[PDB]
Amino acid sequence: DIDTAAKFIGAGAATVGVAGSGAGIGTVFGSLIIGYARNPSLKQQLFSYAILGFALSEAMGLFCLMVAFLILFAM
Amino acid sequence: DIDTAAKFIGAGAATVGVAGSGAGIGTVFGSLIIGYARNPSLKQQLFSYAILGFALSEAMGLFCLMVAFLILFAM
Amino acid sequence: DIDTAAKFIGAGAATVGVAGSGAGIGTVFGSLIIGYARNPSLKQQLFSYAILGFALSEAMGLFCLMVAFLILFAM
Amino acid sequence: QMSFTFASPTQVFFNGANVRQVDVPTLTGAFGILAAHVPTLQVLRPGLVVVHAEDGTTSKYFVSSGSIAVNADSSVQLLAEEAVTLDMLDLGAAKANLEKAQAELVGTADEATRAEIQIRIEANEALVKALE
Amino acid sequence: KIRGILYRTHSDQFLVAFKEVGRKPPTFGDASVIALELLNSGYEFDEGSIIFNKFRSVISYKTEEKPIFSLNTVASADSMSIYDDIDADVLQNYQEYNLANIIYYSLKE
Amino acid sequence: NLFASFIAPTILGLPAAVLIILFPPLLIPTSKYLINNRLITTQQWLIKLTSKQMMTMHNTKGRTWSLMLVSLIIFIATTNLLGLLPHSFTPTTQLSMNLAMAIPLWAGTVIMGFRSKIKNALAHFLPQGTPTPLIPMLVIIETISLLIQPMALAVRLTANITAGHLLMHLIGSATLAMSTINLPSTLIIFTILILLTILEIAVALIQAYVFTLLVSLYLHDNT
Amino acid sequence: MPQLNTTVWPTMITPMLLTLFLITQLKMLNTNYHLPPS
Amino acid sequence: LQSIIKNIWIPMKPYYTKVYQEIWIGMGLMGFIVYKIRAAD
Amino acid sequence: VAYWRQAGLSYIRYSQICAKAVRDALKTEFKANAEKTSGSNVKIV
Repeated sequence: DIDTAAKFIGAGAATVGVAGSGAGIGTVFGSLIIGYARNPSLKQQLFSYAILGFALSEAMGLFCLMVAFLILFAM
Repeated sequence: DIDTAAKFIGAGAATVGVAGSGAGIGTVFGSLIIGYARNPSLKQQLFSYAILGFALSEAMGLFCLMVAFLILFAM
Repeated sequence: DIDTAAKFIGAGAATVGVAGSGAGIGTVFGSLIIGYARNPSLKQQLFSYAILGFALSEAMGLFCLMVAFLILFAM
Repeated sequence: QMSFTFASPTQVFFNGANVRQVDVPTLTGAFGILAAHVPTLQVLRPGLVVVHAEDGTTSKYFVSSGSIAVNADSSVQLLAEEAVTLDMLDLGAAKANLEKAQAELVGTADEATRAEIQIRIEANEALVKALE
Repeated sequence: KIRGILYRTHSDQFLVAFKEVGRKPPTFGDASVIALELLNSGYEFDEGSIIFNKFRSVISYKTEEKPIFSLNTVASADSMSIYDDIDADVLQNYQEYNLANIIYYSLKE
Repeated sequence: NLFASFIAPTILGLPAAVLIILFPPLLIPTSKYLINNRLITTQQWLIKLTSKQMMTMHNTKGRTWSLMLVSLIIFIATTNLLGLLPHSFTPTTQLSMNLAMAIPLWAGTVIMGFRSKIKNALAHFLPQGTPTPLIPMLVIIETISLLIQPMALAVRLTANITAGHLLMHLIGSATLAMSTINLPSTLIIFTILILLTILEIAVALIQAYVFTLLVSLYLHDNT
Repeated sequence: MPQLNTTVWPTMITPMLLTLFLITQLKMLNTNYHLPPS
Repeated sequence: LQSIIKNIWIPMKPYYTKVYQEIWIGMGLMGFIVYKIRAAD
Repeated sequence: VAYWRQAGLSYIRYSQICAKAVRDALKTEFKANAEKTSGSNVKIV
């Protein structure tokens, strides 16, 4: 078969989109260190921006993992 | 066939474009934490840019998830 | 027909260059937050640079989608 | 919106004035200061200070040390220990004393008394570039 | 004069003293010197006040004391968190200069 | 033919891989005296500087491992450094050995985080200032990464000593090929091998300090 | 990859455990730092 | 076979019993992995 | 942390040399007047 074959390169190359959410979570939690080394009295408000940036960058990672698991098992 | 096979490799290699919409959403919310910890008196106006930047970098990510769902479902 | 099936790969792989622009727009609108949180009385002229940067990177993100539409249909 | 205050120990240039921009030579690198600039506080190094009046017309003084402090209410207090307008400095003695400073460093090897030469070197190096 | 008065009671509680104050009008060169030996003294002072005669008119003056803060109190105050580009060195250079000012402003009053 | 330096060494039918794993401790002599020789004076100083580094960040229960996490940076930093010798078989390029140093020190670290203090170890999976409405996604990360930390250690060290030896062995074969060709080029390929050997010396120590720091950081998060 | 030849794994596991846990540590227990005197 | 108690186990007594007790619980996990990996090969 | 701060100096000593340098570059019309309006006379016991 050539469908079951290509559906592995597809679902295998679709999951490179996680390379984005790898360096998006590294910047959010990287600049949180620089945002805290400057104004440590905002530790509760900063960390609530890091979790917002960690959940919105990773959500773009899931949208890729969601597609790789869509062109593999769903259809 | 050979087409329905390649349609999965093209739709997979196209949704890698989200990897640039995950490093942007990371840098925007990475500067919202740095910019707001420097001048917390501008919380409402700095956050009004981190929503524009979030929506404008994620608009280039949709342009890839769209051309993926064009080779995959339309043609 | 190995060529018509190849167009779905060259056109689905050219559109991953858009992931460059989408990462150079989060840098621009993440530098507009760091540069406005410092000297906010320049909001007018800064935003006329965060548009020259947005419209010069996102032009490179269109040169990729220009070849993606040059292989998929113009051949 | 800006409340400038530029004052030597013996002279006052501005006081509560409303200028739109100042360009000071801070030790951590120069920066320009418009209204609502982020609150900071620094210490100057030898260099110019350009003051942009509301009319867009400038004014250029050569501070030598001190401390600028932008505040939360857009007030600025620039205090220079010796702030002489460029119409009072000469180019010949700056370049000459810079040479007398540079030539005296190589003859010196102690960490302390050579550190006082580099500060005299950069103070004169910042002089030649201010005049012309 | 201020030494020769308190030299009797509190003489060991005395870091350093100065001369030649009064003959010539006090200049910043005098306030800058006094600030140096207040730092080249090995006294880890954690709080300070300078007492001078505030001039109001030809008829009357008042005595006054101005507070002098060290680094660990101006760097730890949570009201200094708004001040940008600040590290514990650019505060030291700013606290060492503001010692020569409050002495100069005192010598003129 | 290329991975020859990683096959289990045997001489005369004897598994010589045991006289190579037991040798590192032979280079660390000890003495009860008060003023000894230069070797034990420099070594007892390194062990002092090292133990003050990994162990200072721990509480009183974490400092009971101050014999393990110091006798481990001494065994990995001496096995790697004894691998840079010519033809040497360094047993840290083995996924077997590395998986045997990684799993116990890791399992014995989360167990004491699950057999005791468990109610506190349940709070590292959920960071402090975390809003709720997307928690059912974060639970996957903090567990599946925990379940793969023991394999991160053993492969971060295997793939860094293996690839370091493979590179030095290839660039070495390059200089051999261009030896009978333009020789002023051999001297530029060789000076790349020298800068690469100074790198593989540093990465021989760094890969020992990072291994025993990540085992330390796991411990610090469970004691 | 010769690392995957699992027939020689017990030849690498046991002499390691006999070194990381018994021989290297024993030599550390002999390295003692006495407290300084008055 | 003496001093295998004195030199070899007397020192390691407070560690092999109390401190490394959970290490062995992990070392059993490891042995189960190694045999299983060799079982499927 | 600048080099002079590593060399033991203080910003007062830094400012005394930078201000001396500016006056040393003043022109003779102003150099005499500027030096006495900022010269030092105090002395330590």
